[PDB]
Amino acid sequence: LSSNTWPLHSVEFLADFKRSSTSADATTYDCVPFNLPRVWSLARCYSMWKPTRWDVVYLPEVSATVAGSIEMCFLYDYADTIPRYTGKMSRTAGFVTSSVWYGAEGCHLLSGGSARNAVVASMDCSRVGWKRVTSSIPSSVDPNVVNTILPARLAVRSSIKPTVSDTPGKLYVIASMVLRDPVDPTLNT
Amino acid sequence: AEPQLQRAPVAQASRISGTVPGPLSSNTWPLHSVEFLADFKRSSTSADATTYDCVPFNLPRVWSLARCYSMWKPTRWDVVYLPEVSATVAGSIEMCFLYDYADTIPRYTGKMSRTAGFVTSSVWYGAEGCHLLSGGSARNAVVASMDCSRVGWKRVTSSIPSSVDPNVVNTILPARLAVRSSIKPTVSDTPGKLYVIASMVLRDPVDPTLNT
Amino acid sequence: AEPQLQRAPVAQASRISGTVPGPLSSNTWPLHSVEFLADFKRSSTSADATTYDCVPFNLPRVWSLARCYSMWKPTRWDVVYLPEVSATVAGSIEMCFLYDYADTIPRYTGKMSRTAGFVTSSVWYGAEGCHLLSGGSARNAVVASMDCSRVGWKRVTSSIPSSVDPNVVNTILPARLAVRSSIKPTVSDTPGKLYVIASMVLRDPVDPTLNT
Amino acid sequence: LSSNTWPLHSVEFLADFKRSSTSADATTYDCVPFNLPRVWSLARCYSMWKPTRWDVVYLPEVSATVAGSIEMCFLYDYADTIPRYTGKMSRTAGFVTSSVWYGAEGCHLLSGGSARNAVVASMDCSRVGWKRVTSSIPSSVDPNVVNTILPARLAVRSSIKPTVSDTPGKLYVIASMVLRDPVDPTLNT
Amino acid sequence: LSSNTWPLHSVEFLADFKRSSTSADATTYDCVPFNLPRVWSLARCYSMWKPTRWDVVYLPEVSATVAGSIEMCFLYDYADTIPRYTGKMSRTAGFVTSSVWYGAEGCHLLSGGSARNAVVASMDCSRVGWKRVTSSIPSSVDPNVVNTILPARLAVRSSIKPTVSDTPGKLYVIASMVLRDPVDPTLNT
Ligand SMILES: [Ca+2]
Ligand SMILES: [Ca+2]
Ligand SMILES: [Ca+2]
Ligand SMILES: [Ca+2]
Ligand SMILES: [Ca+2]
Repeated sequence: LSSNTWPLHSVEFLADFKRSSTSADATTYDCVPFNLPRVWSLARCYSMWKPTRWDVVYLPEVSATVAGSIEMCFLYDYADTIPRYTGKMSRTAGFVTSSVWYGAEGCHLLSGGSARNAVVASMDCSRVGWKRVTSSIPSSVDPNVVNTILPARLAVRSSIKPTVSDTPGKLYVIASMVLRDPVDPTLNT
Repeated sequence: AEPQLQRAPVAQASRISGTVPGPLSSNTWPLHSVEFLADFKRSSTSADATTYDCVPFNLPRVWSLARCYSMWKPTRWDVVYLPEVSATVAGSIEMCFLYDYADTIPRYTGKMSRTAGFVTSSVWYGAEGCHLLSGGSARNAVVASMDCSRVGWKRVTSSIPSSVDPNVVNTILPARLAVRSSIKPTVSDTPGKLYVIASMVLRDPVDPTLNT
Repeated sequence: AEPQLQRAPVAQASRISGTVPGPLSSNTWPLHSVEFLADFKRSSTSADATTYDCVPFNLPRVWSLARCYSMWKPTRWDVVYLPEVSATVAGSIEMCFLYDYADTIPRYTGKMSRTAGFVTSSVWYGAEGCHLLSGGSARNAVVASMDCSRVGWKRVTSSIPSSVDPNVVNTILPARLAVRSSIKPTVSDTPGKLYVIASMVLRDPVDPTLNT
Repeated sequence: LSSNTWPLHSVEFLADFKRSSTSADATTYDCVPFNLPRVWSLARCYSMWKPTRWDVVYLPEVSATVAGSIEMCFLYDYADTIPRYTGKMSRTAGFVTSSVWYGAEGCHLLSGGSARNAVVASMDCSRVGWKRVTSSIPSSVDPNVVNTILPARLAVRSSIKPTVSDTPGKLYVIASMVLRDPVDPTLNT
Repeated sequence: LSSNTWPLHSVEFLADFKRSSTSADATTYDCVPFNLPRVWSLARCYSMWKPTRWDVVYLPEVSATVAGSIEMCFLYDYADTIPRYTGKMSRTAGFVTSSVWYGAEGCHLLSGGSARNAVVASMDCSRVGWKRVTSSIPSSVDPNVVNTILPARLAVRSSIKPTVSDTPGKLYVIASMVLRDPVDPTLNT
């Protein structure tokens, strides 16, 4: 309800699903407001935030004959190593893989929501507490310090290496959060 | 019957939803176990208590399972003292828990007694604690219980950042068990054993090889 | 449940059968309406009757709907005269219908009377015709009915080819309403109003912007 | 009730029904408070107004043998063209026509109200929102700007052209409105 | 509650109450999100806004010996003339006046409630519809065009001309609104 607490449901483009022709490493995305321009514009006006939903849906835009799959999972510890292959991915939390060309049915999740044959990677938000809204990540520090601000990292991996670097789809985030103690957007770091 | 005239699709989505099935694939996994913690070492020169980090990687068997999950939350953690000395042995075992890495390790009985979870016992008392490790009956056991209520979900690590601000260590270390000898024998000895009766909940799987 | 492994087809036919759904998409559409036709203008110099083409585009509201169809067929077309003058006003209104564009417009009572659908009335008679425009009761109304039986399906047009053989005009013009004043006032005036009570059937839709 | 909202029911002479001997165009009257002197005296004391009734009744005062009729309808868009003839009138909203000499029975509408054989032109007020009380109309501007302040225009037309310009009757408005935020009558424009 | 809608309660510094040593005219403040940095940072992420509260509190910070008082009122029509004097201010909506050194007791209004001894000027928000969020105002246009985006203007005046221009206190806005259709903050005009 109220008393220094504003609930928020947003949908925003997160990033392009990029496939490397050389690296087998997954690309990680920090599940924090400053990574979503519009949501950041809102969140930066508050000192604290608490994710309630945070779901990343993959929407493809390539031929149905393209080869490969997209793999997704969430990493809840910054200290944890970024998956360099399918098993590592298949073994971790929120795992989900689907042919790179599949997914369009997920557009219904964006507008409204009837996730059926949607390719989503849901983050474990239950038991995720009030974190401090920051404008950056102290990567140069002990992973434990980072954990303080990073609820989780989305790991996205190309099941295979295309002959040329490419992007067969896009990742959109459907976030739901509550914001708490106001701050001047310009002083929020 | 008639041969079926299969229609060949340009492709066919290959999809898997959720961590691949197996022993540790559930979102969460509760685990209870008895784990040998250490020998109750009695220094003959130092009066300082010995510290033990109450974290999964310090429990060999539990760690095997725990490293497959990224988050854990202690639910029980109880350390039982088992005497292996006669009733002629003088001395006492002192145990308590330190919930802030920045806090100083007690160097004497008074300090130990003023600390949470405090407990003392004739070094030769508590053999009935053997039955605790299996069935139950902590009636006559020497146990040091860690305050687990209010302990939140901690990240599972394979190490402790020791030369770092105690505050960052606290983010991973729910508590430390402090074990002290009420007296200094003429020579270092080992009056008994310390076994941990841990109970925890693991959450959010992760490839073990990535877990650090 | 299990994620469904969708089979991707080389394509997928995109098909629509029949005029896209909406207000005027039916093969045919019947429409009844009251439409102001014109003022009963009484010339003070000419004895010639005034002509009115009984076609949809001459009925603003009806035309809005009618232009969405390519074919129409009149079912009723009745023109009611409404007096707006006192019972001291001399003169009569004469009405009849001309079913051939080539036919000469009557210039006098005798000619008018010899023409189909003929009708005359004291210019101050027929106010009860107001109730016709809504409910009914043509008992005391001055109405000129057009012979609609036997009138076939006519193409809907947005114009009349006037400087063309009357025979080609006839293909689009079911009939003309001829209105005449039995007398010449000392100066042009407007004794009443002419309202049309049309009933027609529209058929075979067409984008309005194409309809001409 | 109250809290910056004063309800008001008034009756005022609107204008003379004028018949042109040359023009067939209708005469339009802006349905706004500043067109009614007494009502204006009241309305100008408020920033906002919202019409609830606005009815214009025609009361005749000519011989029963005079020729012609009075036509009335409302125009809800300033961009809309002023009716130049009976059909245009008969086709629009609130249409009503009656012999120029008929109407006297409408005097009962003025005092009390039993509109039966009354010649009234009612404006569509339902769904008409809070408009700003103004002292004028910006005719020189886009009709859409005008719409902002003009709920509607009453269109009055003479069904015929008398041989001489004349006025066979008068139009009286029976308005009902609510006024809202006070302003100094002298600063209200 | 949902589907393009969430309430927002905020408190922000509006402006310094400046007293002109020469002018008796009232200063005017446009009550729109873009005039409140933080609130703007939030509102700009939405296409439409609707003020639910909007209250401006005067909090003094001068000696109990300063003479003169502050006068406040709201103008709901851009076309309306700005009050030149006390009588004029006193006759317009939301009018409130108070000795320039009084009002400190209204600080708990900023956090919590009890406008019990506050110097607040409340804007009539009931019946204020959805307005498009804008990054500016067309000041050179017909007032009616401006009224489209401007719910109201706060008029602040000094009942006295000090010997030298000075600022006896500050104005703080306590706004409560609902935003509606998402829009990229950078594309909002
Ligand atoms: Ca911050
Ligand atoms: Ca880890
Ligand atoms: Ca045609
Ligand atoms: Ca005004
Ligand atoms: Ca905008």
